[PDB]
Amino acid sequence: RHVRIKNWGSGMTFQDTLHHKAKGILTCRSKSCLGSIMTPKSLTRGPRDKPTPPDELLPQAIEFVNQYYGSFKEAKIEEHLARVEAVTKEIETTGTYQLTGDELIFATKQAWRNAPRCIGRIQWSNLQVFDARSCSTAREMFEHICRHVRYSTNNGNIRSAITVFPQRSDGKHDFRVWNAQLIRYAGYQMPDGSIRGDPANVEFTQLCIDLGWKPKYGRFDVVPLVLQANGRDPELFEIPPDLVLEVAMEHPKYEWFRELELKWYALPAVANMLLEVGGLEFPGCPFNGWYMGTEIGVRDFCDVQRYNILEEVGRRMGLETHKLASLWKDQAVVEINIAVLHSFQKQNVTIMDHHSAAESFMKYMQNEYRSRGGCPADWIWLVPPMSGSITPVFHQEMLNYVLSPFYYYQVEAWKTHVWQ
Amino acid sequence: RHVRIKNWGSGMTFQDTLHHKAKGILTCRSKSCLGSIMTPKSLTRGPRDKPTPPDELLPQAIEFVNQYYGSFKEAKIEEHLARVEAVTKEIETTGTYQLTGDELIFATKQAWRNAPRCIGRIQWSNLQVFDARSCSTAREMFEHICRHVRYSTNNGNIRSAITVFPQRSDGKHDFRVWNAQLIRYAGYQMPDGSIRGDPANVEFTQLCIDLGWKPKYGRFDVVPLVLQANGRDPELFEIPPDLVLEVAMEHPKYEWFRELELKWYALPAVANMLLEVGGLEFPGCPFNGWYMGTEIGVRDFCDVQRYNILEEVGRRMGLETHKLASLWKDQAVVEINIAVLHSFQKQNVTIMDHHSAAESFMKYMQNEYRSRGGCPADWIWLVPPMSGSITPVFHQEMLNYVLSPFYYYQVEAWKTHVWQ
Ligand code: HEM
Ligand code: HEM
Ligand SMILES: C[C@H](O)[C@H](O)[C@H]1CNc2nc(N)[nH]c(=O)c2N1
Ligand SMILES: C[C@H](O)[C@H](O)[C@H]1CNc2nc(N)[nH]c(=O)c2N1
Ligand SMILES: NC(=[NH2+])NCCC[C@H](N)C(=O)O
Ligand SMILES: NC(=[NH2+])NCCC[C@H](N)C(=O)O
Ligand SMILES: [Zn+2]
Repeated sequence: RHVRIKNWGSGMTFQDTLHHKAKGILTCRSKSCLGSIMTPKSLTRGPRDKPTPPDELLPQAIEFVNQYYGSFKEAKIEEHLARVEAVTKEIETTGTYQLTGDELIFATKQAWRNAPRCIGRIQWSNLQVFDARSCSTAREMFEHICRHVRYSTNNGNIRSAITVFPQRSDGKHDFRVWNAQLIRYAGYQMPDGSIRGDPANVEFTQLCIDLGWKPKYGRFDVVPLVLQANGRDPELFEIPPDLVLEVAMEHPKYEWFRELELKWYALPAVANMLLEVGGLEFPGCPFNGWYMGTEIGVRDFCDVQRYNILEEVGRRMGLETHKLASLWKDQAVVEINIAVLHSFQKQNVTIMDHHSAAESFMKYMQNEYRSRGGCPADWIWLVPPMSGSITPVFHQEMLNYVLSPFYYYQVEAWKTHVWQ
Repeated sequence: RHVRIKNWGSGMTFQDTLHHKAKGILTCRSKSCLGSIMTPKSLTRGPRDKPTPPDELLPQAIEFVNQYYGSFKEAKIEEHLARVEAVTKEIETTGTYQLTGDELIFATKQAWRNAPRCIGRIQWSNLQVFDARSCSTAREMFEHICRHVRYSTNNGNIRSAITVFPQRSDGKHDFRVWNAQLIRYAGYQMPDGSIRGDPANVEFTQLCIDLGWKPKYGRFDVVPLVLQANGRDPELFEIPPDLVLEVAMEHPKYEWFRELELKWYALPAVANMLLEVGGLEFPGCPFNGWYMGTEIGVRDFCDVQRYNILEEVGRRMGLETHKLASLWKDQAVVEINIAVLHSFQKQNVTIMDHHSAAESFMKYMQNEYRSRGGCPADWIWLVPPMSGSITPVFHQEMLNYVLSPFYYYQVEAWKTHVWQ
């Protein structure tokens, strides 16, 4: 079946066939399309109370092994059979199986390549995998994480990496990081009702306070690492401030921008997602890349539910903040995003503008169809939050579907935890 | 059954129940979502060569009548019941029916209310209907269209209106305007490969030329109205220039913008669409509203597949047109959109900025849920192509579905029509 995909900007046409190997878990039906649901149950992998029944695990395990060995330009016929045989045994004798070191590396990279919402996928093959499946205590998790942070930060020359903690066995012995990101700022609900800091982390900040963390009521306070070792209650750890690289915001023209006293961290490390590989689940697998300007400038800074600094900037710029039609909102957002890119560049830290990112993704998408004839793509997430149609991804028709390996969301640990 | 959708910017939630009455025709499967396809077959409504079977039409006819009488605040028990039998009898005898003049008024306004891609639906219950089902000749159609244009243009103060041509019967006697829009610039393919004018009209203009139209090889050449009556062959008609209101483009601060010598028509009138009312189809039904700034500024002017003035303006502003990270494209887009709004305000022509548009639609969507417990919406088309996340529609989760009445696309006439 050849579902024809077309790019109305360049006339480029694609034939998607890969969508057949997809897992039919999406909620979209013939009567209604719900592609705009942010965090659907379909892309979520809930917690369990008992291991995956060997009956549904086996076919998935083999399916993965086939894909792994099939990825080789060569033909390893023997090793392939030996492994598929070895795994089948392990599942029938232990109820689960372990991935080899190389299979894990292929798994993580392939899952990235399968992330329909990631726009930096042109780098899918360039990832540093840290094996921490041997981990056993929260204290060790902290050390593994600091290793990751020290690496990926790399004195400003950010580089992608991922740390894989021991897979899910019972579902009662989960190894996971509660924090949405390794590095994130605190959010505090102030007495006057307003929120000081990042609104997105108000709830998680409370959890940190309940666990003992002392609030500092600042706008950019780095939240402590809330780590969980095999089902045990989580323990707090403070990322040494030396490892947290930040960039102070400033404009190449508006010297008053410094007055806003803004800043942001350099490392975007999502930490609460789950890696699914041939039936196995890794609830603890923090990964990172480098930032795309708009993520901070448009979203983190101008969302009403985030720092919301838009009006303050429009006023400082002396724009008509009352006449909407003045397009004051659009100028402000642009100057803010310039401040971001500028600041990261003046401080020798890796950042990527949304134009360069988009053009690189087109190159990537093309490679996908030429190689494996398919590319899972969520238009709603790939198109930048500012100047949408000015980028080629806006003009690209795309199919969104779930494959395997894959990075699923999770129900934030605390909401389902069984405290002791 | 309730499907919950939330707006992450305001926190507000809605419970959609209206999606149950949707016609299951969307191509989104459980395995893959194709909501990013521009003009899918599901939203298209092809040609016929055999009338709609009365067997098949009766349900749809009754359904509309009930929906019609259901709109009234009172109760018209008597007239309702009478109309139901009158229609049943009429379809039984003739094999089709004729909606009353007032029903046509309701249908057009309702189909607008049911257009999931229109962001200006807040104006739904405000439309001027021109009943032209009595029409019989191409010449007549032209006379009707000229009425619509004069009425809607209203010397600057734009007004919404729709002109309904005779309903399809055999499917061999269609009455329709082949033009994508009433007023639209031509596009020529110059001898050096390049394109002069609007690229999106190359094929259409070529047709006009084939039909004896003299290419004026200019940039903003208003292409002739290609009308079709009773399924005959189309006849050319040049819309009287005095009726075509244009707006000269100029910036409030950039004196040199005038030198760009740009302009655009004030009347956005989609002609090539099909209105479906209770099983009946009208291949001819031009409609219009007023422009939203971004349609001209972001799309028509900046698209690579359109006028593509982006680089010219950038160089004109003296921006680093070679360093993407300078965000010159974004600054250029903003000023171009500021020029569009300014030009219209100056010439006293009606236009709406995407910010006022989105905030008005936010109110419309809330009312729809209060009213019918639903509001079909295509996120991908509703979020402005500029500063997406700065508008509330960006943060609004939504369901997209086909109701009735509705405005469907069609297969471009020349692409199917059999020439006499
Ligand atoms: C090379 C740098 C990278 C860039 C520039 C990039 C950029 C992006 C962007 C712009 C998003 C949207 C996030 C949001 O709007 O909240 C995204 C999402 C995502 N990316 Fe990447 N990415 C990079 C690296 C990675 C890596 C290394 C992985 C995984 C191994 C990855 C996995 C994903 C996933 C799964 C999402 C979805 C996050 C969510 O749903 O909240 N990305 N990426
Ligand atoms: C009050 C003024 C109106 C505004 C501000 C408005 C605005 C819009 C916008 C921005 C679009 C997208 C245009 C594009 O990207 O091609 C649109 C689409 C649409 N509007 Fe409205 N609209 C208005 C009136 C109308 C009227 C009067 C009708 C019908 C009677 C209507 C029916 C639709 C439909 C069917 C679409 C889809 C067009 C397509 O798919 O090509 N709109 N409208
Ligand atoms: C409602 C809608 O799904 C939601 O606002 C989405 C839109 N697109 C997005 N795209 C990205 N990259 N990130 C987001 O958080 C969102 N939010
Ligand atoms: C590929 C994608 O569907 C296409 O570029 C869409 C995106 N959103 C749009 N939205 C509007 N209003 N109009 C368009 O023409 C488009 N183009
Ligand atoms: N490029 C990335 N790795 N992005 C990961 C998500 C970062 C998130 N959007 C933030 O603003 O903090
Ligand atoms: N506001 C409207 N009625 N828009 C209808 C579509 C007009 C089309 N987007 C154009 O730029 O020509
Ligand atoms: Zn869908």
